[PDB]
Amino acid sequence: GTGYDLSNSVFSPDGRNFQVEYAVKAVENGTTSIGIKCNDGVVFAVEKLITSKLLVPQKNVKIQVVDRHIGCVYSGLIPDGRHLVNRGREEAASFKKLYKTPIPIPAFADRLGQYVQAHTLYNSVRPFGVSTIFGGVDKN
Amino acid sequence: TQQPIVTGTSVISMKYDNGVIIAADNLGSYGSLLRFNGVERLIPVGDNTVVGISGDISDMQHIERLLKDLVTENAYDNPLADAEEALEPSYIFEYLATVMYQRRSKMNPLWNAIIVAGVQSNGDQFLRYVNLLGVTYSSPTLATGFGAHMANPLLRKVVDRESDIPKTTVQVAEEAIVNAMRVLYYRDARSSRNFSLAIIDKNTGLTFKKNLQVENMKWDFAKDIKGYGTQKI
Ligand SMILES: *[C@@H]1[C@H]2C3=C(C)C(=O)C(O)=C2[C@@H]2O[C@H](CC[C@H](C)/C=C(\C)C[C@@H](C)C[C@H](C)[C@]1(O)O3)[C@H](C)[C@H](O)[C@H]2C
Repeated sequence: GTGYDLSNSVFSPDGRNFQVEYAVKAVENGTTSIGIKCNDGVVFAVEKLITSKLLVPQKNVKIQVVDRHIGCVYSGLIPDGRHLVNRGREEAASFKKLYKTPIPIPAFADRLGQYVQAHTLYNSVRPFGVSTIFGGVDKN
Repeated sequence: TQQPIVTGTSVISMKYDNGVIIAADNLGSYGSLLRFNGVERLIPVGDNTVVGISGDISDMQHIERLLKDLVTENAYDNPLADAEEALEPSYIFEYLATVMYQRRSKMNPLWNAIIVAGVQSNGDQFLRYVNLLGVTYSSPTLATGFGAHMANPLLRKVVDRESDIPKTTVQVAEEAIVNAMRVLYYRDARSSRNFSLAIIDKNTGLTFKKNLQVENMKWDFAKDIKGYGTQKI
């Protein structure tokens, strides 16, 4: 018997979390987005599909700022991405509140990392349907 | 329920034909100890707004960090942050005023008198006051603490009702403001010679002058004063 894939935090007998693997499928199905690191910064870019002439050009911005120095872009379920970014924004505010300095990008990466991991621990949540490219410049 | 510890004295301000001026000295007093000497109490927010703060300095610093956060937050998912959707002085004011009144309602005030000065996007001058009680008011001139008693009378000589605003220039407003800092330094035991001043002008933008000094101080007559009544030498 199987059904190891019906429920978020279940290990399959080869040790895999099928729900996460299916969340990847929603990502793969998304618009392409990318990031390139240059030698003093980073660049983010993304493909936005024009479903129709009716979309106002320039207006449905996909890339998001966190704090003042972090950019994130993502492919997959767009609302999931926003929710990730709302969390990132709380997470950087808190860090800045307590420590005065703006959040270092490695620190910030782990904050998103832990939160997204959290959503693979329980069957009462679903995993994120995005992959996020993100980064910026910090004290080093 | 608290008590101010490190404090800033008057913030004074007025409006002129094309904008607002606002000034505050650089001292953080600790009761009667003139403790700190490079304290900035004018907070620029965006290119159209200065927030002048008196009262408790710890609370000042807290308001300062709130204001940074407003700028961050307004920037988020906002392609028009540097254009039509910038922070207006009126928005920054309603925000502070809400905070001040909520904190008085919880019996735990931010111990300050604040003046928001700036220019609205349509060019209109903005000058409004809020304090630890959440009490708010506007006037062509506005001053806090000691300034209300000594600066207002002089600033009101220059701009006395609304119709004086179109008649009054930056040169004349700045003159009046600078003059008032001089008078406040003469008689306020919690004031400093050093001050910051800011002009927010609908054409020329925000001008922020640091490290000003009270000029042209009359002290000569002091040599002819002996005794307290009957003494001769
Ligand atoms: C001289 C002002 C003054 C105050 C607080 C005041 O009550 C008063 O009556 C005077 C008078 O000002 C006259 C000029 C008025 C004009 C609008 C102001 C000018 C040119 C410059 C300001 C910086 C002057 C202050 C408001 C003042 O220092 O405080 C005359 C000069 C009168 O001689 C004088 C009594």
